[PDB]
Amino acid sequence: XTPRQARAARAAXC
Ligand SMILES: *Cc1cccc(-c2cccc(C*)c2)c1
Repeated sequence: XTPRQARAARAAXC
């Protein structure tokens, strides 16, 4: 994946 999940993952490095 969702818009949040994708950004959250990006912010973490996943
Ligand atoms: C595509 C996806 C599915 C589940 C969880 C995540 C995710 C979200 C935040 C951080 C990380 C490392 C992974 C992504």
